[PDB]
Amino acid sequence: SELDQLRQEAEQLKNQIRDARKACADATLSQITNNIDPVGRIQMRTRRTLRGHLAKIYAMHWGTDSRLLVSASQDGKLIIWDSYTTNKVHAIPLRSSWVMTCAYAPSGNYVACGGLDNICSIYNLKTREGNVRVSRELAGHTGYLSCCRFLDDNQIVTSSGDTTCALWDIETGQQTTTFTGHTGDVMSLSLAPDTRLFVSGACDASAKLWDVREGMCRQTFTGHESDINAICFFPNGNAFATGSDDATCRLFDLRADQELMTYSHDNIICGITSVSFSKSGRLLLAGYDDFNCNVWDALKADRAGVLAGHDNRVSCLGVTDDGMAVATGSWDSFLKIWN
Amino acid sequence: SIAQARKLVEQLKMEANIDRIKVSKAAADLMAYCEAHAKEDPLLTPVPASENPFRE
Amino acid sequence: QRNEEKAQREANKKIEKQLQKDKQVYRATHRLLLLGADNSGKSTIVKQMRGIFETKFQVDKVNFHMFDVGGQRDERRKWIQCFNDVTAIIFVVDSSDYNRLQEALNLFKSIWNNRWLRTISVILFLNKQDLLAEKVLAGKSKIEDYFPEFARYTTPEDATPEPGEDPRVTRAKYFIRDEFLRISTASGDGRHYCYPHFTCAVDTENARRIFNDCRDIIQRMHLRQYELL
Amino acid sequence: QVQLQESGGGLVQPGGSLRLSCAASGFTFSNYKMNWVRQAPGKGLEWVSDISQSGASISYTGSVKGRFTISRDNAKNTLYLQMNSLKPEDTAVYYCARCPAPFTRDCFDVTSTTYAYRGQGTQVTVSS
Amino acid sequence: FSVRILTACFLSLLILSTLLGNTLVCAAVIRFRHLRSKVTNFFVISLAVSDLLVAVLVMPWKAVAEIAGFWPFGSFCNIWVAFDIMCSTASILNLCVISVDRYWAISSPFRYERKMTPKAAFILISVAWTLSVLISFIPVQLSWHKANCDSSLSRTYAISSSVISFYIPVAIMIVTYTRIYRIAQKQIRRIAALERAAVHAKNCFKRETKVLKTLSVIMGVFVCCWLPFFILNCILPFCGFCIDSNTFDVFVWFGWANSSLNPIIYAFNADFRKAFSTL
Ligand SMILES: CC(C)CCC[C@@H](C)[C@H]1CC[C@H]2[C@@H]3CC=C4C[C@@H](O)CC[C@]4(C)[C@H]3CC[C@]12C
Ligand SMILES: Oc1ccc([C@H]2CNCCc3c2cc(O)c(O)c3Cl)cc1
Ligand SMILES: Oc1ccc([C@H]2CNCCc3c2cc(O)c(O)c3Cl)cc1
Repeated sequence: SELDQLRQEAEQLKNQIRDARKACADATLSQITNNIDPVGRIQMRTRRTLRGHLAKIYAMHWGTDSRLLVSASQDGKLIIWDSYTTNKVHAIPLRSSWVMTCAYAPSGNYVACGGLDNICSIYNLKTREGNVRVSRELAGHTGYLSCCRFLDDNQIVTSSGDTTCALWDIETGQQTTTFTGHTGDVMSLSLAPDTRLFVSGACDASAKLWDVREGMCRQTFTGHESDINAICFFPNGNAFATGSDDATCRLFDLRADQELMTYSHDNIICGITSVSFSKSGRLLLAGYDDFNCNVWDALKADRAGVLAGHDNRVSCLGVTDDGMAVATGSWDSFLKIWN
Repeated sequence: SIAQARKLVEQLKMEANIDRIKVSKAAADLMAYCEAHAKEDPLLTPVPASENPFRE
Repeated sequence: QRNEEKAQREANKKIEKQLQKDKQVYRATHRLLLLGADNSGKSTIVKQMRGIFETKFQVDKVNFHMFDVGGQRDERRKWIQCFNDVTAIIFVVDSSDYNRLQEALNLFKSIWNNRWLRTISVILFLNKQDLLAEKVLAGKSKIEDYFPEFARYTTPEDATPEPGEDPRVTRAKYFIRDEFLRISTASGDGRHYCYPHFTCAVDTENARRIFNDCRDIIQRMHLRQYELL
Repeated sequence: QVQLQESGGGLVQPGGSLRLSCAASGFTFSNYKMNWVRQAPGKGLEWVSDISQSGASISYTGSVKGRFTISRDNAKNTLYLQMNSLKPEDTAVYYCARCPAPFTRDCFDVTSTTYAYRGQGTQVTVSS
Repeated sequence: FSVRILTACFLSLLILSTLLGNTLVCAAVIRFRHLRSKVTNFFVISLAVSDLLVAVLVMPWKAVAEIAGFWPFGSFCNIWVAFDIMCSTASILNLCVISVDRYWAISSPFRYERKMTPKAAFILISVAWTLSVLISFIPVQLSWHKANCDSSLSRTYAISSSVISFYIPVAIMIVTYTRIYRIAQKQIRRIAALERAAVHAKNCFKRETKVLKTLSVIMGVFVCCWLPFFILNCILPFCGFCIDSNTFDVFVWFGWANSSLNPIIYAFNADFRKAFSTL
C-alpha cells in the first residue's frame, strides 16, 4: 500500500531532521550566557489601573504611538483607552459578544475584532461623522477566530479555529492567501518586524512559519508538551517565544531550527496565556493561569520578578513599540500598566 | 488519508532541504542585539521619573 | 492645549455613562450555554423556547438568552473556556439511544471537573423519554447489554412515576439519572450542583424548569457566599 | 515532538487473550491522564478505557466492563491494555489517546475528525 | 489598686481591638476598589464606620471617667451622650439592614439583582444614619433624656428609644433569620435527597448543623451583647430587684463591645480575608 510507504518515508524524514538537529547541538545557550551579569531584581508597580470592563478580557494591542490601546471583553464592547491619562476615547459595541482578539493598525486608522461569530470585523476609527462604525466583515472561516494582526491598512492576517490562517485584502473582502497545514486549533500568531514572515502556534504543540506573499510554510518547530497559547517574535526578528499549557515557555530561533531556551519552575503548574518581549528583548513577560505574571530573563532563564496584581487569570499582555510600559489584562475586567 | 499523507511527505521533504546554522551563531547574534539595545530599554534600565510619562 | 484635555474629559464622561447604561442591561440578563450531542433534541428545545446560535426568552420579567455553538468544529477544548461566567450549562442527553450514552457521560464528567468551569452548574435534560419507553417495552435492546450494573440496580424510593407508568421504565430512567448524579456528586464540593429533569419533545413547560433551576442556583450561590450552606 | 505508538493485536479467534502496549515518548508520561479509544468499522470513535495519573482511579466502558484490564507504568512510560474473552462485536481499530492537559482529570479526546495526541492505530480482528 | 489597673488594661485592649479591626476593615476598602463594587459591601462599610465612630468617640471618654472615678470633661458629657446613642444606634440599625439585605439575596434573588441599584443601598444607609441622628441629637440637646453627669433616662424617652433602636432591629433580624433558616433547610433537604440517591446508587444533617451554628452565632453574639442592656434600660427608669451603677456600666460595656466583635462576624468574608492578609 502507498499509504504505508508514505508513512515510513515521513518517519525517515523526521529521523533525518532529528539527527541533523542533534548534529548542530554542539552546546547549550545556558553555558554561553552563564558568563553574563544578571539583570538584577526587576520590581514593577501598577502605575495605571484601567477599569470599566464588564467581563473577562481576551486581547489588547498597543499602537505605534504607544498612547492608545484596544481591549475586548465578553460584554461585546471594544474600548479604546488612552494609556497616559486613563481616558476612554471610544466604546465600540459588538454584534457578537464572544470576541477573542483585537488588532491595532500601524497607521491607527482601523481596529479589528473577531470570535465565535466566524467573522473578522474591521472598524474605522477615523470617521467623518465623529462616530465609529464598522467598515468590512470578513467571512469564510469555518472556525472561531483566535488572533489577527494588521500588516497595513490593506492587508490583514487572521488565525481561525478551523486550523487555518488567511491573509485578507480588506477592500475586496476576499482571502488573498490561505495558509493550511495545521492539524489542531491555531491560537496565536505574530508578524515579523519587516512583515515578510509570520509564525503561528497551534493546539498540536507545533509552531509554523509562513511567508505572507506566497503562503508556503517555510519551516516548522515542535517541542511543546501541550497546547500552544501564545507566540511573539523577538524584536530582532530572528527568534520567537511560545507559551504552552504545560507551564513552560520555549524560545526558538528561526535559522537554527532548534529550541534555544526553556523557561519553567517547579512551583508553577499552570499554562501560559500571553508572551511578549521587551524593546531590547532581554525581558520576556509571560502571563500564567495562577493569577500572576512573570518576567523571565530571556538570556539567563532566571525569573527577574513577579507581577501579582490580578485576582484572576491573565489573558492578554503587551509591550510598547518604544519599550516604555507593559499592559496586562486579566479575567477580572481590569487592565494594569507596569513600568 | 492518502492525500494528507502525500502532502505531509512532500512538505517534510521540502523542509528537510533548509540549511541551518550553528547554535553558537544565533547565540552571538542574540548577544549583539541585546547589548546594542540594553541602554535604550526602559524596562531593563530604569529611567528617571522626570522622563517617565506614567509618573504623574 | 488644555481644551483638548477637557474635550477628552467629557468624551470619557459620556463613554462611562453609556457603559453604565449597558452594564445595567448586562447585569439584568442571564447567559446560558446549551450543549449536547447531535440528534439529542437541542433544536427541539430551542424551537419550543421560540440551529441558531442565540435564543432569547423572558419568564416572569426575567430575561434569559441561550447560546448554542454549532459553527465551531467538533473539538470543545478551548472554545468552551469562554463560558465560565454563564449562569448554567443546559446539557441535553438523548436517553433513548444507549450506544452513545457513554459519550454523554464522558462529556458531562469533562464539563464537571473542568478547571475553569468548576463554578458552573449543569441543568440536565434527559430528552426523548417516550422513545426510551418503547425501547424498554419492546425488550429488543437490553440495558444490561450496555450497562451491567442495571442488572443489580433497584429503583429509588424517592421516585414520582407518572400514573400508569411501567415500573421497569421508571427503574431504567432513574438508573440513567443515578449514573449522572453519581458523576456529579463525586466532586460537587458545594460550588456547583446538577439539576436532573425528565422531559419529552412534546413538553411546553421547559422554560419554567430552567427558571426554577436558575433561581435555585442563585439562592445556593448566595447561601454559600454567606457561609450558611 | 509528541509520539504515542501502540502495538499488538491482530486476527484471533473469539475468546482469546490479547495485550496492547502503548509507547509514549517526548513528554512526561506520569503527569498525563491516559485513555484507550477504539473505532469500530462504520462507526465513530468511542471511549473504551481510562487511567489516572497515579492509577488510583480506573474506569471502563459498560460494554467492555469485566473483560478489559488497563495497566500504566510511569517508570517505563508504557500503557498496557489486556483483553480477554473477546466478542465478535469487539473488533475495531484501537488508538492510544492522551488527555489534553497535565495535572487535570479532564479529557476531550473522543473526537473523530482530528486529534493531535493519538497514535496511528492497531487493528484487532475477531472471527471464526 | 489591683482592680483599677486590671480594668484599665481590659478597657485598653477593648478599645485597641475595636480600632484595629474597624480601621483594617475600612482600609481594605480604601486600598482595594473591587470590594466596594458590590452592593452589600456598602452596608458592611456603613456598619464598620459606625463601629469605628463608636470606638473613637464613646470609649476613650467613658474609660477616662471610669479610671479617674469622676467625669473630667465638664460640659462635654452632654455632647458625648449625643455621640453615644447616635453611634450605637447606627451600629444596631446597620446590622438590621445587613440582615434584611441578606434575606432578599436569599429569598428574591432575581428581583434583588434588578431592583437593588446602588441608589437603593444609599437610600437604606441614609435612612439608617438619619434615624440614628434624629433619635439622638434632637432629644439630647432639647433635654428629653434627663429625668459628673449620670442622669437617669426619662421613662418615656428610655422606652421609646429602646423600642425603636433595639426591638425593631431585633424583631426584623429574628424574622429574617427564621425565613432564611427555613429556605436553607429546604435547600439542604433537596441536596441531601440527591446525595442519598447517588450514595445508594454507588452502593448498589452536617450541613443543617453548619447552618444552625452560623445562624446561632450571628444572632447570639448580638443578643448576648445587647439584650441585657436594653431590658435593664427599660426596667430601671420605670422603677429604680433593681441593680447598682456598676452592673449598668458592665452591660453598656458589653453593648459597645459588640462593635468590636462585629468585624469578625460580618466582615470576615472570603474576599475580605485575602484583603486583610495582604495588608
Ligand atoms: C453623619 C456623620 C457623623 C457620619 C456620616 C458618615 C456616613 C454617611 C458615611 C460613613 C461611611 C460612608 C460610606 C463610606 C463608603 C461608601 C462606599 C461608597 O462607594 C458609597 C458610599 C459609602 C457607603 C458611604 C456611605 C455614607 C457613609 C456611610
Ligand atoms: O451614654 C451613657 C451615659 C451614662 C451611662 C451610665 C454612667 N455610669 C454610672 C451608671 C449609670 C449610667 C446611666 C444611667 O441612666 C443610670 O441611671 C446609671 Cl446608674 C451610660 C451610657
Ligand atoms: O443615662 C443614659 C444611659 C444610657 C445611654 C446609652 C447607652 N449606650 C448604648 C446606646 C443607647 C443609650 C440609650 C438609649 O436610650 C438607646 O436607645 C441607646 Cl441605643 C445614655 C444615657
